[PDB]
Amino acid sequence: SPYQELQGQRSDVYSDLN
Amino acid sequence: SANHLPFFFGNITREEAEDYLVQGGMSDGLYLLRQSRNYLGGFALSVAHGRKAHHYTIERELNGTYAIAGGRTHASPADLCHYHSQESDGLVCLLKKPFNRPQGVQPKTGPFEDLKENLIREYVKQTWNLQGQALEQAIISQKPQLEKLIATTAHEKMPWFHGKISREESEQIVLIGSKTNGKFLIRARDNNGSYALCLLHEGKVLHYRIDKDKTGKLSIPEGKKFDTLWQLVEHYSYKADGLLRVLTVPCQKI
Repeated sequence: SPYQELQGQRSDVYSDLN
Repeated sequence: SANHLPFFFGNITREEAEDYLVQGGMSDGLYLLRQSRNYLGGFALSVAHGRKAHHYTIERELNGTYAIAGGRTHASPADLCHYHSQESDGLVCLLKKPFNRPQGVQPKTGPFEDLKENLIREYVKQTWNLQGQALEQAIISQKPQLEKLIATTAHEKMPWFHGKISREESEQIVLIGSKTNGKFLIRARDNNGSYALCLLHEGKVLHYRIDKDKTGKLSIPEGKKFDTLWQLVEHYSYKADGLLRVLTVPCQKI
């Protein structure tokens, strides 16, 4: 594991039009 | 030219936009506009409906029109907001009431936005040998192309960017001096589009990979995607969002 990984998950969800 | 809109808050975060909608009553169709923090020239529309916040990215298309993914193009963010006040056209609801900047509150600008106008000016002056009104006419005449050029290159002279240095070199430079938590730099790797974020956490140096995907978008794996490194630094300076901690002080160059 030479590179650190992001912890948790992203809760930045954008809506769109379809 | 979205500064003219009284409901444009500039470079505020999703969370600040949600605080403002709560302060404004969180009524159905209450909405504001902000600068996109991850799409260059972009905006975000934040709307209250069903007591929840809904956020839409308004991208600047190649031809200088504006569109939410799956939507028609408009000439400006103002036109898109005016249109969606008349037709929902796939939006969660009609834009009913703008939430305006409270008295005294200006559009927020971030660090890049404060350098942008001077960097464009100095580039045109050095490249084209212009002064005074000729210089201003040149800047206005090619503003969109100049904005794009300066945004994609501005990181090169920002204090946290250390260019092509090794992993080992980055550890040495970060570990010199006061071991301030969040002390950070970004360095270029082999592939001309790949970078690393180096971040001091409890005396240890963390290395996060930053990759260019097929779009040209920069991200840490599983992370938010950005058009530029300066957008990435502003984001991860506001909240950790997967990092062990937020970025604080740029690691000084030598």
